[PDB]
Amino acid sequence: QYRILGQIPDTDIYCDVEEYEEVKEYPGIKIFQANTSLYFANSESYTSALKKKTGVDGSTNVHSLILDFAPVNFVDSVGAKTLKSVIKEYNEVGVCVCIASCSGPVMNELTRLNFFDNTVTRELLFHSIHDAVLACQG
Ligand code: NA
Ligand SMILES: [Zn+2]
Repeated sequence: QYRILGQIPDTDIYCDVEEYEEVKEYPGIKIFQANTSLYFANSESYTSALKKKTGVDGSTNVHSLILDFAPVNFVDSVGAKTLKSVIKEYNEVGVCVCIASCSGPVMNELTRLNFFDNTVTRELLFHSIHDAVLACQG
């Protein structure tokens, strides 16, 4: 259900770190992946799993979270609420939250839900996990 991703060397391919020893994460960056939806039924699991699987217990030097939305087909009002809080709360404790591969329909659903404001902007969105890493690295 929830996974942390790492890079296959010399590629643009990201796989589960706990299923492929060959992949390596980037220092200070955690890449978190969920499934088809972020909506009312699983937004609580998502935030919980995001805190746990990443280990940002304010106990490590993780400065950036990348959310892999490639699998996400559907978002609803609660899902959007939750995601927005995730971003603002991680921001408050020094963690940049960026989103990879958010499809046009999801972006559209997010905008209808007034997800984007001066704080949460579309500049947090990237075409790929790759582009996101580059950005989070500065
Ligand atoms: Na793989
Ligand atoms: Zn970033």
